[PDB]
Amino acid sequence: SFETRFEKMDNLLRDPKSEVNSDCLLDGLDALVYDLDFPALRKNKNIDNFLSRYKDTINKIRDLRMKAEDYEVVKVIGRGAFGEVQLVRHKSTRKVYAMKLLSKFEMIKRSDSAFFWEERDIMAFANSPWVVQLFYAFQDDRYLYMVMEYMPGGDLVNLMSNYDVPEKWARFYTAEVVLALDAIHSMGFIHRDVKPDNMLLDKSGHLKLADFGTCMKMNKEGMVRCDTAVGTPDYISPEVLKSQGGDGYYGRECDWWSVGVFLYEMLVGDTPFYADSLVGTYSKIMNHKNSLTFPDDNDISKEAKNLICAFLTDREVRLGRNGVEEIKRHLFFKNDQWAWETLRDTVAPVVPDLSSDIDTSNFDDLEETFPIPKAFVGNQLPFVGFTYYSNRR
Amino acid sequence: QNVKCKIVVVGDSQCGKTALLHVFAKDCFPENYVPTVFENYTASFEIDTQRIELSLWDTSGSPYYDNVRPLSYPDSDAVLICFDISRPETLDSVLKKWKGEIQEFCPNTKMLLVGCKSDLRTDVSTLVELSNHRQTPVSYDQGANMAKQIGAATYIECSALQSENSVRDIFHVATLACVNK
Ligand SMILES: Nc1nc2c(ncn2[C@@H]2O[C@H](COP(=O)(O)OP(=O)(O)OP(=O)(O)O)[C@@H](O)[C@H]2O)c(=O)[nH]1
Ligand SMILES: Nc1ncnc2c1ncn2[C@@H]1O[C@H](COP(=O)(O)OP(=O)(O)NP(=O)(O)O)[C@@H](O)[C@H]1O
Ligand SMILES: [Mg+2]
Ligand SMILES: [Mg+2]
Repeated sequence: SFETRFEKMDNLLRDPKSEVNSDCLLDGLDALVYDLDFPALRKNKNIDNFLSRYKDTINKIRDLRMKAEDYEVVKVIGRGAFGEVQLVRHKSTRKVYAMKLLSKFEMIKRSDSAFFWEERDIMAFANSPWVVQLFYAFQDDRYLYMVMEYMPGGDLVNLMSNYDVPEKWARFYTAEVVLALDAIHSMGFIHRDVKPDNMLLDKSGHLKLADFGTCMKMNKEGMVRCDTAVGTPDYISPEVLKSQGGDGYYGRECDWWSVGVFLYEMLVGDTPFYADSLVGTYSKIMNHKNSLTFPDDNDISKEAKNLICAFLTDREVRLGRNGVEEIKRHLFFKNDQWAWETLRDTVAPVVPDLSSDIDTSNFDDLEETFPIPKAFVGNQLPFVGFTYYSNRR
Repeated sequence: QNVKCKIVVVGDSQCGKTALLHVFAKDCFPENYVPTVFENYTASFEIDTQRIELSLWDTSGSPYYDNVRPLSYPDSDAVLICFDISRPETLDSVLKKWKGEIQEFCPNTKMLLVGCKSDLRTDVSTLVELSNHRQTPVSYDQGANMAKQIGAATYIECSALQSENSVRDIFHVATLACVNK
């Protein structure tokens, strides 16, 4: 009728999962008045005697919406693709989050103006203890921002280089991944970039994942169509690889393979398909039935070398092909130390040694721009709807 | 104009060079062996969304032609040195002759060891025959432990005959040797 109009409507400006919750319409305008504030463009009286209309409020506003310098920063604990990731303390709230920055200019040059929207959903909406909580997501003119709960444990690589991982342990860190993946599968998706660089540790010693650029909601029947290669090249699936230029079409067995390559980097110290060359590490993978090989070690328990070889294999054969369940059942997770629903409940294998609200001991240490629009570019564009706060009870 | 890389193939006679360039660039395995000489297959590949254009060069392995084969090296982007997995004779040859003749005409060009006819490694016939000479087919390790001793970028195998993909998986690996540069 009519009430259920101005009704079904209002609960669509609050709905965060919406394309238009207030915070998004904002994000809209803000990002437009950025793309018309040019002398070039105002030779036209539409732009000029409109941007005039909204000067004295478009200013009054960028002043409020969680602006970037609301945060002062501690250490920078990660550079990467597009810009860095810093450990920040909120100048007001005194709370410590871990801010991800995205270089806007360099993100439209590398022609990836949207690979993150799934990382927004996942991080902020899959309420999970396997997922790194996304607390606020705000933008300005030059960059993007994602304020994430901070993980003082470090990546898994900081670990494998500072300890010589035992099987007792590779049983743990592995099955805590297996869980955090069947998480992200039955949240609808598929990860694809599955490496120790992307596994962090909460102050409790247990594990969470971050970086979800690569992700992608599976179609109706469980697969995906994609003709581009993705993820670090040591851990890359053979299906995800030979897709690079070809009718690539894969399920979620491609996260599974990545896991075997990890159960290996842990128990042997180097990766299973290493090679000098970007192209040399790809040829080891291709010839996997022939190139995979363990050193002069038979201390590698029979049933561990035996799991690695069930993941590292053709996709139609690969363990997990017929259920995330036949994985939990491997003779390799036998132990008087637990069963599964209690895993992140138990006590870590290695527990982080921290001194203060922000000890980055487990971490190591570390202005281009735009062209003034002739006509109307539309740069600040598919960066809209990206804002999201918390408040929601 | 789309990116265009040039690719040359050398190797002992009958190792299966023309078996494979014909499978990849013409989608059918050759019915009758004929000692190729020069021949210019014209293929096309795809890395990540975009087209590379491929110009392939088949050659002779016969010493009779040691004098002419080197007219194809000039300005290559990537060369494929070959050996027949069912004859260790032809690998002690990717060392005697081919490392040297490639090192010297296309020196500033990625080279790349490829073992052909891999499907014969499990044929009771070409074993029963290789033992009647105190020989025994080339094992993957015998293969790479050669390639990394002659300076190849990677070693890779393929049954030019059995599964079509084993060959695509080759021109995939080597498109990348051209373009990655
Ligand atoms: N099983 C198997 N047989 C092959 C394969 N490749 C070639 N052959 C056989 O071996 C013969 C040699 O193949 P070719 O490639 O045409 O000969 P070539 O290597 O070009 O030798 P050249 O005279 O120097 O050009 C062919 O008649 C095929 O019957 C292969 O990959 N697997
Ligand atoms: N929520 C977090 N808490 C603590 N450290 C983090 C967090 N998120 C990212 N890091 C660190 O930043 C590194 C890489 O993070 P990421 O944002 O994924 O960079 P990247 O651009 O994805 N690198 P690439 O694989 O080439 O795309 C990790 O190895 C961590 O050390
Ligand atoms: Mg990373
Ligand atoms: Mg021939």
